[PDB]
Amino acid sequence: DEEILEKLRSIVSVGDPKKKYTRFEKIGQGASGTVYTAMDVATGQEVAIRQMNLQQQPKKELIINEILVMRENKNPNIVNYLDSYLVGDELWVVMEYLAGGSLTDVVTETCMDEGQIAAVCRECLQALEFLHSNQVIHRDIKSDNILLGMDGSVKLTDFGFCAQITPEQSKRSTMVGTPYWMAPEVVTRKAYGPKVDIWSLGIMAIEMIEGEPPYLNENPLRALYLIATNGTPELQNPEKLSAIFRDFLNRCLEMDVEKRGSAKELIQHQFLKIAKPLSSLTPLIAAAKEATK
Repeated sequence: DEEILEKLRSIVSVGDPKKKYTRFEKIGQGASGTVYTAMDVATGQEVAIRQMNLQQQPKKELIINEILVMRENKNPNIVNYLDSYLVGDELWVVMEYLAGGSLTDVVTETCMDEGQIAAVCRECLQALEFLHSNQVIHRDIKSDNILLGMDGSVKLTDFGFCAQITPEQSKRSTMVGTPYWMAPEVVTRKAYGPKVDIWSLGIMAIEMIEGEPPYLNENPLRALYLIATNGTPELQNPEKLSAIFRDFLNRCLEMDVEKRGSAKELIQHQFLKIAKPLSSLTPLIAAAKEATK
């Protein structure tokens, strides 16, 4: 634990963060830590700050991994990691703040059209292709981890479950993902690769169509069994979708991992070419935000 502290203390910026931030509002208080929105004194930028008491963090290596991965894998489609501070055993992680909530708010409060869905899928695939090319698997892709700007910008977040692979050890076996969004091979085999993120993107697409991932109202243990034994999930109203969207979904949700599209391949898919401008999402984001408070 002392070593963890020393490692963290090499990573963080020096001193106390309060020099820097004005106007803390508490928007969250989980097991993960307490989350504030705040304002950067120098830049005027609005930030989201996570405060953690390290005494009560069970798996601190995960936090170090999260910061190190985020630091070295900056991308326009990933929520920007800005800075970190350590004051005694109080750790602060500073992230950029996106004022448009999450995709979850949008899919549960509004109805996306295919052009809007294509835009979101494209932006997510941009993040995934970058990560995968860098040998990083996110492992917990789902609408809650897709954050939005008021302008329609789409960004991936939460690297607390991510994995770094290598040519020597190119597959992982740990089950860390949220069950409704897990690829079947995670439970059926003891090895999976980057394409688990592609499956999860497909489930997210289903969220955007139907408002929920398949089996949501089943016990998570049961959903995992159902995922593994049913395979590619079935839509309620397939006929209502365009042929090209159905094809895109089939490619994300292929049971055979070798046949499932890779992010690089999917970026070329013609479904993404129907994407509306990202600002088309702004009215949905506003409506969802109002609905949620």
